[PDB]
Order: sequence, then C-alpha cells, then structure tokens
Amino acid sequence: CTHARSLWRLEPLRISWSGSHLRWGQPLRIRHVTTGRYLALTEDQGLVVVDACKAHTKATSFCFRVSKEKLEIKYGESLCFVQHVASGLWLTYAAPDPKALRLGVLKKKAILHQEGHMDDALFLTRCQQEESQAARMIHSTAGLYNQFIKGLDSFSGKPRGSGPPAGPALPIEAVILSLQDLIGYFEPPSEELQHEEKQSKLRSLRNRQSLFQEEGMLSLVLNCIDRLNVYTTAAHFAEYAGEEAAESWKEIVNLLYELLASLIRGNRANCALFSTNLDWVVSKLDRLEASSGILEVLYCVLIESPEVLNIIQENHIKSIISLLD
Amino acid sequence: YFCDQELQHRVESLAAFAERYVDKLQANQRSRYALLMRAFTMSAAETARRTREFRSPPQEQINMLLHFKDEADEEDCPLPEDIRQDLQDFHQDLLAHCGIQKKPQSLQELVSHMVVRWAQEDYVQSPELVRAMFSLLHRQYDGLGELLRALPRAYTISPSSVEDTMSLLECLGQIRSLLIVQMGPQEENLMIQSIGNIMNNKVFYQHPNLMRALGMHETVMEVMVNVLGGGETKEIRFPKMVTSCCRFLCYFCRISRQNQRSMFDHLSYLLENSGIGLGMQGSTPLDVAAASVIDNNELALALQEQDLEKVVSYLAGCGLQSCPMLLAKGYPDIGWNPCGGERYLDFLRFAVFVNGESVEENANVVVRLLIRKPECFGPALRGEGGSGLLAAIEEAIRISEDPARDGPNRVHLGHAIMSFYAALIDLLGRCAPEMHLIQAGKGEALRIRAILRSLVPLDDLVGIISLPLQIPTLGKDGALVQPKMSASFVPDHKASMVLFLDRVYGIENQDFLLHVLDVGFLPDMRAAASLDTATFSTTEMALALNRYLCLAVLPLITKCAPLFAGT
Amino acid sequence: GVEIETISPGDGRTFPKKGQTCVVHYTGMLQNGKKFDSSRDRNKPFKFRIGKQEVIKGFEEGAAQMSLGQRAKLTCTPDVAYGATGHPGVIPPNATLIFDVELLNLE
Amino acid sequence: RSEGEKVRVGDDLILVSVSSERYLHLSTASGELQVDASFMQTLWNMNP
Amino acid sequence: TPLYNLPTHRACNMFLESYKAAWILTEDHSFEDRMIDDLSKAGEQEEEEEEVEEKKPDPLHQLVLHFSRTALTEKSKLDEDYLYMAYADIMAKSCHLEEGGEEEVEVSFEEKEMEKQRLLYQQSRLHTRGAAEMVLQMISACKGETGAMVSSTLKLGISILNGGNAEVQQKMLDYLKDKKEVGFFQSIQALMQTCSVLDLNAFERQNKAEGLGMVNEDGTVINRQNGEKVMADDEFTQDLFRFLQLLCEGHNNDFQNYLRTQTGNTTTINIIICTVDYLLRLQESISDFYWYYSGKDVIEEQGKRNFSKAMSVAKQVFNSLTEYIQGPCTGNQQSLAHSRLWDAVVGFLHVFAHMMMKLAQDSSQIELLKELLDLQKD
Amino acid sequence: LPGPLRAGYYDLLISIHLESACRSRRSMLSEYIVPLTPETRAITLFPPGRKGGNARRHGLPGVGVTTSLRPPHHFSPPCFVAALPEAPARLS
Repeated sequence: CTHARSLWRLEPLRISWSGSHLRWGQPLRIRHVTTGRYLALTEDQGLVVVDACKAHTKATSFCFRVSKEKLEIKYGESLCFVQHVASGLWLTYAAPDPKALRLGVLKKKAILHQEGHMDDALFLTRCQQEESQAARMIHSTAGLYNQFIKGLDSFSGKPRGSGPPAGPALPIEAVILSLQDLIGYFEPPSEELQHEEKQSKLRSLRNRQSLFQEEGMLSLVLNCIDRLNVYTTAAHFAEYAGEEAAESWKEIVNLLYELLASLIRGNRANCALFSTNLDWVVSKLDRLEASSGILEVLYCVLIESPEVLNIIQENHIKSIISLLD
Repeated sequence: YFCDQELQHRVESLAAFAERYVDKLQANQRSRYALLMRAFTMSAAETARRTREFRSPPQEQINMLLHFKDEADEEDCPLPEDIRQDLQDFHQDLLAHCGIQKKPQSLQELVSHMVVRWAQEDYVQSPELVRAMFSLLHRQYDGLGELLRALPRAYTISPSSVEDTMSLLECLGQIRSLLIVQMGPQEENLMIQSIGNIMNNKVFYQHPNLMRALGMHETVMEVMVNVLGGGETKEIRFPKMVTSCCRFLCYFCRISRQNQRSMFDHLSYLLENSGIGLGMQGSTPLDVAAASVIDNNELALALQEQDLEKVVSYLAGCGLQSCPMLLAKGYPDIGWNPCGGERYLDFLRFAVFVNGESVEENANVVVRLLIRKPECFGPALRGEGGSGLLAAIEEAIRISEDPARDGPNRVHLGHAIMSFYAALIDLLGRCAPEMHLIQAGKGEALRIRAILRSLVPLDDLVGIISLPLQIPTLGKDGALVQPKMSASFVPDHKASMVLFLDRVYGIENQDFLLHVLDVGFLPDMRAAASLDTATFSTTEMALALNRYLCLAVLPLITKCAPLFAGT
Repeated sequence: GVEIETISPGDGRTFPKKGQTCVVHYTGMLQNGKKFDSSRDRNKPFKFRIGKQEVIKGFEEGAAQMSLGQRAKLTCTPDVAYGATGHPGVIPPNATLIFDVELLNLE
Repeated sequence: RSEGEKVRVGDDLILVSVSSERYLHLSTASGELQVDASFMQTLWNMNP
Repeated sequence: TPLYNLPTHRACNMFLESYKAAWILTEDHSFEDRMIDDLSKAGEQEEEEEEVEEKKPDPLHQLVLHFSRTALTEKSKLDEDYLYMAYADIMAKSCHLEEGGEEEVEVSFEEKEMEKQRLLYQQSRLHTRGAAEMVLQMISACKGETGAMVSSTLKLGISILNGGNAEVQQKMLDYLKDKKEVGFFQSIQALMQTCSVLDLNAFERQNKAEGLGMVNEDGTVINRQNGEKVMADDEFTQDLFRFLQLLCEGHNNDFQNYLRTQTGNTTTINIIICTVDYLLRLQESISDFYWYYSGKDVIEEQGKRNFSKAMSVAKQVFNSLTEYIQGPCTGNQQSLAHSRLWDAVVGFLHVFAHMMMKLAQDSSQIELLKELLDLQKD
Repeated sequence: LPGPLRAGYYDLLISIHLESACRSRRSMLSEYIVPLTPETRAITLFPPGRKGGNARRHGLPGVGVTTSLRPPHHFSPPCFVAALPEAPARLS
C-alpha cells in the first residue's frame, strides 16, 4: 500500500471533464503513475498495462459502474465495480491459485470476467501530494536514467575512432540537472530546526528514501555507476564516447555517488541492502574519481547498518587501511 | 554516585537491624514457646498460640510478630514492649535518614537546591543533562521509594558461604560483561565455563531467593535472545551455547517452584522461538518450556490457549512437511518429521498431565485444537487416506527392517514414526477425562471421551498390544544379538498404548479382558519369563520390557483383578 | 640467537641460576627504532626467575648470560622470541627485538 | 465476518456440531456428493 | 515450622520482607504537592527576564518539554521509562489532591466553589506548561499498546481533565487539530480493541487453582494470591473511558464532533462506535456469566467480585456514552441510534431482569442488587 | 595540552585501564547483598556521636564502612617480554 506501485492516475477520455467530478459509467483511462503504462486489454491475458502507443480507446477505456446491474463517485466510503466500456468484462479477482497459496502473499491476478464476483467493488483512496510528486519524479528519473544507460551501452565496447560513438547522444545535461535536483530533494533536514519540525521532516525524508529504494532507483543509480566506472579515466571515456561527453564525466560520477549517499542516508533497510555490495563499495574505495563520495557512502552504510559490520572481512579492513596509506 | 552510596548505607543498616532484631525476637519466641509448654492450665490461650504462632509458616508467624506497627493491633503480637519500642525507634531513625521527618545541611537538601538552582538559572539544552538532573531530584525527593525498590534486590547471606558468593558474583560479572560482546567462539567457550561454574557452585541451589534477586536467569535469557537472533536466520548458531543455556535455565526451573514461576512468566517467547531446525537435538527452548510447565498445577492452569494454539501449529507443520535436516542427511523423504512431532507431543503431554492427574481445561483445549487441525495426527489417522494406526506401525516395522529405506545419535525413521504415534496416543490418553468425571456423567467429559473413542479404534490398539517383538538371543558363535536401541520397536510404545487403553476403554468385561490377555499380555509374560535368566537379563531392551511390565500392564492387572473372578 | 652487547659493565661476578629471581628494568625496542615495552617508564622492576620459561627464551638466556648491574643490549631473534606476532599489535611479524637489560638485584 | 455478529442472508456459514465437534461437510471423494460431519470445513451458505 | 530453629540469614531475609510489606509500604509520605510547587516556582529568572517577553521556562516547564521531546522522538515503540512513570504519578497526584477533597456535613456553595478553584489552579500549574500536549503525544506514541506507560499517561490526563474544564479541553482540541495526526485516535481504537471482558474459562481456571492451593519455598503460602485473570486491566479500561468522558464533559460539542469524525485528518475513527463495540462485548460476556450462574442457587464470593468489577466497568462505559450524547449533539445521537446500541441494550435488559429476580430471591446479595440497580439507572 | 588531545588522552587512560573494571563494578552495584559479620553488626543507621548535635546528624555520604559483597577488581601487568601462551581471557 505504501509502495508507489499502488498509485493509479485516472485520466478521463474527455479532457473537458478532467477536473470535473467523476461520473459513474464515464469512459476513462487508468494509468500506472510509476511506470507510465496504461491499463488495457490484450488477446493473451485478460488485462495488462500497455504503452501509451498501444493505449487506444478500444483497450484502455474503463468505467466505474455502480453495480453489476445493466444501465458522483465518492472518494472513499463507497464502492465501485470496474468494467471495460466496450467489452463489458468486469474487473474481478482470480480464483486462489494453489501456487500463490503456497506463497506467503496471496497476490491475486486481476482478470476481466463478465461473470463478476461480489468483492469486485473498490475503495478508492487518494494518496498524498508528496507521494504523488515522488512517483512522478520516479517515473521521469527512471526514463532519463534508462536513456543514459542505453547510450552508455551503445558506445560501450566500440571505440570512438574519430567518429560519432552513437546516433542518439547522451542526455548529459538532463542527467546532471536530475542528479542535482534529487540531491536537493533528499537533502537532510537542518539541525537548526526545532525538535518536532526536525523529526517530522526526518520522517518525510525517511519515507521518501524508502519509496525510492523499494521502487529500485537505488539499484538503477548503482547500475549507472557501474556503467560509468567501467572506464578508468576521463581520457578513456573520451576514447570511447565523445570528448564533449567526457567533459563532465567526473561531475556525473561525483553526483551519482552523492545521490547514492543521500538515498542510503539514515535508512536501516537501505544500508542493509548493501550487505551484498560491501565488496562493491570497498573495491571502488580506491578510485580517484569521487573518492570522498565513495568514502561517505561507506561511512553511511557502516554507521546505519550492523549487518555489514558483521560481514566485514580482513580484505575489506586492509582496503580501508590502504585508503590511509 | 554519592546517593547510591547513601542508599547502600541505608540497606546495610537495615540488614544490621535485621540481624539484631531476629536475634532478639528468636530468643523471645523461644522463651514464649517454653512458657506455653509449661502453662498447661490456659487451654484456650495455649491452643490459639499453638495454632497461630507455632503451627504457621515462618513468614506468616514473622508477619504476625511484626504486625504491631498499626496502633489497633497492639495486642495480637506477643512481643515485649521493649522490643516493640526498639523496632519503632529504628523506624523513626530510618525515616529521619530518608528525610521524612537556608543553607543545605545534608546531601538531599544540597541536591534539591542544586537542581532547582540550575533549572531556574537557565533553560538547559542537553537532554541527558535534563534526564540526569531530574532523576537526581526524584531520588532525593523519594528516599523511601528508592529503598522500597532496592529492598527486593537486598539479600542477607550467611558468613560461611561468602567465598562461593563472591565466586558466583565474579561469574555473573563475566556473563554480564560478555553480554555486550558479539557472540563468537571464545565468548561461547567462556560462557560455557561460567555457566558450568555457576551450576557447580553450591549457592545456586542453596538460595533460590538470592538466585532470583541477582536475577541472571533474565541474563541467560538475554543470551538466548542474542544467539537466537542469528540462529533463526539460516541454521542455528552455537548449538553448544543453546544446550548450556537450557542446562542452566532448565536446572534452575528444577531447583524451585518460584524459579519455575519466574521462568513460566516468559513462556510465550520460548514457544515462539522453538523450532525443529533450531532444536533439532539437545537442550532447547521447548525443553525449558517443558521444565517450566511440568510437575506444576497452578502453572498448568495458567497455561495460555494462545500458547497451546502455537504448539498445535508447530505440530501441524511437523505433520505437513518432512525434516529438512533429515533430507540433508539423505534419509528417505517421509513427508513429515516424526522427531519434531514427538517433541511437541511430549511438550503437550507435560502440559496436559501434571501431578499424576489429567487437567480438564488444558485437556479439552488441546483435543479441541487437535481435531480442528487434523494434519497434526499424522498420515496414519488422516481421514482421506485411512492408512490405519496398526498398518502404519507394521509399515514402520518393515521400514526399520529393510536397511535401504532405513539408511541415508543416528536417526532411525521407522522408530521415529513409531515414537510419534506412541506420543500422540499417549497425549490423547492423558487428555482423556478422569474416571470421576466419567462416573459423574458430565457432558463435556463424555463428549471428549467419545471424540477420543472415534479418533482411535479398538482393533488397532489391541493389534499393537499383540504386536510381536524381537528378542535378544545368543548367537550360534556366542555373540548376543540384541535389537538395536532406538532403531527397533521399543516397549514404551506398548506402554503408551495400554495407558490410552485403560484411560479411555477402562476394562469392564472379562471377554475383552481375556482377549487382550491372550493377545498381548500373556505373550509379554512369556517373553519376560524367558528373558529372566542372567544370560539375557542384563540387556537394556529386556530391562525396558521389565519397566514396561511393572509401570504399565501390571497395574492394569491389579485394577482388573476383581474382574478376573469366575474364570 | 640472542646477541649480547655490553653497554655498561657491571659486577662480572654474580650470574643468575636456574631458579634465581631477577628484577630487570628493560627497554624493549624494535630493529627500526620503535620501542614496544618500556618497563622503566612504567616503573616495573619486572621479576622473573631464570629457567622456568615464563619469559621468551632469548631474553631469559640473555639475562642469565649477563651479570648483576651490567647494562647490556640483547638482540633476540624472532625465532627465539615472538615468532609470529607475539602480543599482536605490540610486535610486528618476524622482527628482531632489542632489549636494554640491567639486573637491579639478583634474588 | 466475525463472531457475535448477526448472520446476513446468503452469507456463507460453517455449521459445527456441538456433540461431535465436527463440521458439516460435502464429501465428493467417493464419486457421489454426500453429507457427513467430519473434521474439515465446508461453507454451507444456508439461505431462508 | 518453628522460627528459632531457622537459620539466622533466612530469618533476616523474612524480616526484611515483612518490614518492607508492613512498615515501609504502609508508611505514607506526601512530597508530590511540595515538590511540584518547588518545581513550578520560577525563582529569579523572571526577575532578571522582565525585559524579555520570551522568558526561559521554569523547571516544571523544562521537565514537560523534555517529556514532550521524548514523546516526539520517532521511535518504533514507546519504551518504558521509570522516570516518566514517577514524574507522571507525582504531577497527577499533585493536581488530584484538590479533586479528592484535599450524617456527613454538607458543603456550602462557597466551599464547593473554593474547592473547584483550587482544583483549577492545581491543573493550571501543569496545563499552562504543556501537560495536555504531553499526554496527547504519549497516547499517540504508545501505538495502541496496553501497558503501565499508557496507564500512567491516562492517569495524568484524567487528573488534568478532572471537572471537564474548558481550558485543557480547548488546548487538547487545538493541539489535535493543529497537528492533524491520526496516531492519537488510532491508539485509542487499538486500546479499545485490546481491552478485556469477562472470561468464564478464566473464572473456572481461577476457581480450580484456588481450590487446589500450593506451597512456597521460603515459608509456605497456601492458596497463593495470583493475578486476577478475570477482569484484568479493569482499572485501565475504567481510566480509558473516564478519560474519554472527561474529554467530552461539559457538553463541548467541538470535541464531541471531533471524536465522532476527525475532520482534516486523512482517516477518521469513530470512538463512539468503538465504545459501542466494547459495550457489546461486555454485554455478551455478562450475559454468558448469567447463563453460567443461573443454574447455581447462590453466587459465590468470587462471582460476586467479578460481577462488581465488570458492572463498575459497565457503569463507566454508560457514563462515557451519556457524556457523548449529553447536549443537542444530533450527530452523536444519530450514530448511537443507528449503531447496534439497541441490541446491546436488549442484552443488558435481559441480564438486568434475570439478575434482579435472582438477587431479590437471595437475601445476602443486597450489595450486588444495589449495584445492579445503579447500573440500570445509568 | 590542547583540549581535544587532553580529552582523548584522559578517556584513553580510562578506556585501557579502568573501563572493564568500572563496568563490572557498575553492573554489580545494582544488587545489595550483605553477610553476617562483626562489621555488619557494627553498621549503624546514624553515626554514634552520642551528642545533641550528632542527634539526627547525617554522616558524610560514601565515607562509611561498606560490607556489601563486591567482587574484587582484577588487573594484570602489561608486560610484553614474558612469553605469551584454551588461553583464558586477559585482564585489564
């Protein structure tokens, strides 16, 4: 429930009634906020989320009917039976699958069946503006970082050779601005604030950090760091990518490390996620680029995780001493 | 620190007056006893004093002696007025010391004026400073309350035991210092050594009250929590640590019933932490729970239905899935772990049978949960399969017979199956209602009895009673071929069988009495008479057969002796 | 292979027994010049009786080999003393030890 | 639903005997649907 | 069995135990009012801070702010704090002295008003310093976990709210509306769910244990006194409903409507409906107790104590409901009209009729019959 | 000496010389066990001054005779020339 995956934007088919109160039976598109896809139909399962290109009125048009009877909507304290406008199938829960029963969580697959059940009615509940904004930045940041990853992989393994490394250039300015904006967004509350205000802003920061971590932005940031740290130096990154690309490779690496430190700041779960990647941070400690950044990442992990301290080994300690010597 | 020293002085003075006043009151009570024995003329006063002062527990009579503080109760006590005034004067001294009753004259006034002065001087910002300052203020303003809280920890030790008391204190300090240390090999070994030294110390069993007052039963429970935090994830860590911690705690429960009460107070954690993979062998949280519940009736009544539900859930899990440790060992997959099933069945046995009697409420709750979850009964008693207890027993015998299916201290799956069925049937038999309840005809008693009667059939029970057992015979070359212990059928199975038989189907007719006599009883008599000779009398299985005889089937014969008339 | 060096002469007359206590005020010192055990600045006339192997055998042999009141330099081999990180942290692995030993009294 | 609440019409119910402490059950393992009070539940949605 | 033959150390231990039980515990020392007054004295800080409007807090105010900051600390659970228990008890009794009064001669109007004003001043000495905010923060921070911490917090809140006084009621309402947090009301709902009702299995088990009896290692205690499993935390649930009654006392419809629906908050919990649910469970448990004892000719003393305790708890719940609906609070009246209160009422009426008949037949149960009539009056 | 260095050296002395014994004694100070000794029977609530001023006169805190059983402090000499030797845990 707290996960951003549960958030669904409701875009009516008519732009005029976008802000007007929702009608029972009004055609409308349900959209996943985090992934940007649209709930729709297909010939291979009952209903799945598809791309905006495939989101046609023949597929995405859903309407909240009052009940199963053949032919306004209150935010909570009411019940709505979802039905696709054209097909007429109702949004019902699949019968309890034995494999899902063996699994800990039920996780019922949604299926469109015309013979709906008696628990197909929903309790629509609005999420807060903070969570909505967080989901929207998650979507945009995921898009930008995926574009960056695809570009890095495109020129990876092929030298520049006095020629364009790839057709689509990397969105370097967009990535740098997004990194700076995310660092400012995860900026910790100042100690000059009062006790209650500081703790409330700390709580908001913790839940935003948990949202991003459980969505997987931390893993994608780590993947971008891996892609950039494949190359040893800005000269090597100019040998493969463009020189204008390698102009700010140092800045992108430093901002990525600072963003990772901000994401893992003060979160027990986020620092425990790096129990497997202790070898990763320790091996990247000696890197000249963002040495302070990786040292700060290690410091945050060690101060906010006991498990990593349980699984520190002598080679890790020797590498930390190699940082001194 | 200065106020701690002041409180220590207070309790030490209280102990000094304790010594002096018990001396004076003991002399006075002895002289009172002599005078009462001399005075045979005062019949009513002699009877009252003998019943109250001299036929009461020591704590009760010392309460009666010290009850003169109330002004109205100035005549019930037999103490002299001088002794009353001495204790009263010490009470006034203690109040004056605690401050009950310009420039400060004592530590209390100094600390009070100091704290108020700083807090009025400035809005201090350090939270630790605020907490310490106000804790000092509260201790200074509640001097009587601080001593009231400290006196539970106060204890008076005989001067002859001081060396062992210091040794126990050093071992306690070692364990408390190792508490904050993360667990490791050397720390585990030092904890083993300290626990062993504490157990071998005579003060451990000499003074259970001092034992609880020091209260490192909670410390070794903290050791349990710390080690089991890592033990629950993946496999158990430091099984020797777990075994020694129950060694100490389980023996601590066996020491005294008050220790048993204090350990039963924390029963919920032990049952939640008890698992098959955790306690796959040795001294376990299930063992400390069994020690805290066994041989005690008030605690058995205080047993929680949620705890019973949890252990029934573990029994259901044992019935559902096979032992992962056994699968790792490589023995054939059974589909259920009989060792864990038998351990939880034994815990339920100790829960539902105490002091040689069957507790009605716990028996009813346990049989209710058992029939709510039919998978707890095992594959034999499952409704759909209908394998039959007797057929399953024969299957287990052939499983122990064939080496390939019986092979991968040593785990024997056939005997594990037999022991699981024996433990389940024993639990049902001791959950059966009392004969008094059956004769009274209570609806719940007859209902539970009928449920057990439907659960277990007569023919399977008489068959397993009549089940033939192999016999240790001397070989042709002179090698005594004895059955393998814990691998072959054991007489404890038949013991639980006949215990269920006489607790649910109490033999009332001579036809079925003589039927089971010719089925299983008389063959057992022939086997024991044959084993009587000293060539095979020393064998452990024959000794266990004799135990089975005298403890299970011989009392049934003594009970049914009047029914044997007219044969 | 403890190496005797006579820094300052002593009695040259009274030498330790197996079973005689020696109070020594030594200055443990590494090959590179880093002390590790200054019993003199700790004010410790360390009492040890010769021949009982409570002390590293190189230092004990050097103390028995020296006479009372004779200040001497003991160059103890890492084999003869602390072969593998004796008192880890104090002594590096495989390092020769220099001890500035004098016998306060031969008891 | 929870115990102590009035039973709704058409609501699934679990009829349990008080004598045998066994649930009314629809057994179909024999090939023919039969009624029998046994130790596993069956949702009898008795309706008026 | 004699005492002179006992070893000296064991006699000393028993003497310490008896002296603790019958002399130290029986002695009563009153330091709470004096210590609270000394803490509330500002001293000379206001004398040197006359020119500064934002004066430094007095020692009691600093104590309150420290407790509030430990409440506001973001923690998984509110851990036990013996310092807070002691201080909450001290403040609660300091404002509870005047509430308690510190054939029968009647009190004059002047005496009643003087007692009320001294009670108001003793409550001012805490709520002008943040006591109401403290109790709301710790009730929210307990996360609906029953314990001595929330028990002491509720006791302090009751002692502050005694008399249903408008200043502390308004301060609590303003703090709740300003913070717009659901923690307080969800903790109240969780505590309501974790409250207990009459348990007949526990009654039978307690009776069997009492008939059984036991012995002790030091001395001997036959029929050892143990915790009353029947009507556990009865004082705690009485304090909870008394705290709600004091919140809604004075017909303060703002707090009444806030308890009905939490406007501004993202989630609303209807404490009136929670009270209805708990009263329903209590009604069912008392009915089951009646069906148990109806076969019995005479109620035993254990059963009489259980009836008295459960019926006092019922009296507290009825008073809480009456303080909910007292005044023209149409929303509360409609909610209680349409949420199962009639069913609970029919159950209570059946119990009242049959207990009335039986306790009229039995002469020795006059006290229980009078308490029954009082509960029927409520 | 500078402030940070002075504090570091002070707490370093405390940690390497007094920390373990201090912690052990601090943990043991919670319980108050006392034997039957002539010292114990000589312990009095108030100092026996036998004077008007000495009446109801509290003595100095922490200066009286303590008979509560406290395990003695254990210390080992820090010598690194004796041959270093399961091995028991070292002392402070």
